[PDB]
Amino acid sequence: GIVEQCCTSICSLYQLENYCN
Amino acid sequence: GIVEQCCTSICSLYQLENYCN
Amino acid sequence: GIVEQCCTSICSLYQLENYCN
Amino acid sequence: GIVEQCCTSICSLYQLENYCN
Amino acid sequence: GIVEQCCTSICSLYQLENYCN
Amino acid sequence: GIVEQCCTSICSLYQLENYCN
Amino acid sequence: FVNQHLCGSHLVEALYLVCGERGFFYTPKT
Amino acid sequence: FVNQHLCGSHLVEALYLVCGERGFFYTPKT
Amino acid sequence: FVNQHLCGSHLVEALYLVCGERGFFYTPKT
Amino acid sequence: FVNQHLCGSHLVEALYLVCGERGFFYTPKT
Amino acid sequence: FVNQHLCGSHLVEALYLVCGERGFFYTPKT
Amino acid sequence: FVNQHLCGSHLVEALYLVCGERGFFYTPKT
Ligand SMILES: [Cl-]
Ligand SMILES: [Cl-]
Ligand SMILES: [Zn+2]
Ligand SMILES: [Zn+2]
Repeated sequence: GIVEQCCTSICSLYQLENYCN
Repeated sequence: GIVEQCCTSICSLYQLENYCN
Repeated sequence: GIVEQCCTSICSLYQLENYCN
Repeated sequence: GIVEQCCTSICSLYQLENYCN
Repeated sequence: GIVEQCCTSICSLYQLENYCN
Repeated sequence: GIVEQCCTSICSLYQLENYCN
Repeated sequence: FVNQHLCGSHLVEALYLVCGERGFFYTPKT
Repeated sequence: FVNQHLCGSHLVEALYLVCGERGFFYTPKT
Repeated sequence: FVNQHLCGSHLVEALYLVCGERGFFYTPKT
Repeated sequence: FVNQHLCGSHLVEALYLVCGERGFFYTPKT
Repeated sequence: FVNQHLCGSHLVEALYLVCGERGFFYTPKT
Repeated sequence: FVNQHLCGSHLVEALYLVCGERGFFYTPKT
């Protein structure tokens, strides 16, 4: 998931935004 | 400057990009 | 909420665990 | 010691607590 | 202490070294 | 450059100081 | 352990610390 | 914005900056 | 995304976040 | 609480949160 | 270098920075 | 002062502490 993706590859702020409440 | 824009006042992530090279 | 409990007021690490999933 | 243990393996908050003054 | 020297007042990085072991 | 050097080897605060404005 | 003010990013860093793999929610509106 | 390589608490910082008052949920695997 | 106060080291951490490889300048005197 | 994997300054952050007003000592090898 | 306010976790992060392998004590009660 | 091993945002923190009011520029390769 996002936690792994950002750490083992890369992620965008836009992907991160999906996790805001 | 950035401190006035983002600290004293509030800024968006897009305004922060103003300070990218 | 957490901000009131832990920022405005003070909280313990055990109270922080209140916010774990 | 604790600095190495936390970084090369894992450590608990409880182990960390031992280093408070 | 350090909090008075560096937080309440201001300190240099050299004053911070005062607190190294 | 300094960003890579600090991360892939080591760097000193003195080297870092060169990047202040 | 201790009770302190934990605000902003420090609050969510503490949540990370405390919760870790459990994960957590940070919901300032409450 | 640029792509991010964020591990551990750095991801939680990033979530914090991205989400602001909305807050966020931090959900690792396992 | 959001607008918030970003001060001090948090400001430059946010710049890092936003700018990344582009790099950035932090020039408080302006 | 969950187990921690803390390197560099992250360990010092963790010590800071764990110890509060008591403070702490940070003693790496060598 | 500079003189600034260094408080809380930022203070102990700066100590980490300055001291590193020497290690340090953070003793707010003094 | 001791030598530093600083990656990612930790370098930006270090620059922040070293440069204070002067601020700094953060210029990665590529
Ligand atoms: Cl702060
Ligand atoms: Cl890291
Ligand atoms: Zn802070
Ligand atoms: Zn880190």
